[PDB]
Amino acid sequence: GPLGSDLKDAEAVQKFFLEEIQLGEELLAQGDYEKGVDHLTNAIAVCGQPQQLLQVLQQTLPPPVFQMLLTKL
Amino acid sequence: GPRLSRLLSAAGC
Repeated sequence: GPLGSDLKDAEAVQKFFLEEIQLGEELLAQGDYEKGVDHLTNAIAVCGQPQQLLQVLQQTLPPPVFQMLLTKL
Repeated sequence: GPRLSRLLSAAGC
């Protein structure tokens, strides 16, 4: 059936969110801000209530990189 | 480093 109707859908999105945050932060740690933010915004995009995540991101990202995140939000 | 991810996970959704 449609996405969300299978118990396995919840497990796949939880894994995806964690993967994207892990990949994003590795990329940012290597200096690839561009690709890092792509993955960070994928993570935010599947998060049902991303208030605290966004707030922590803006506290941990260089302001110019946070502005780029906003363009890809 | 990359375990900064644990802060993002804690914030969660």
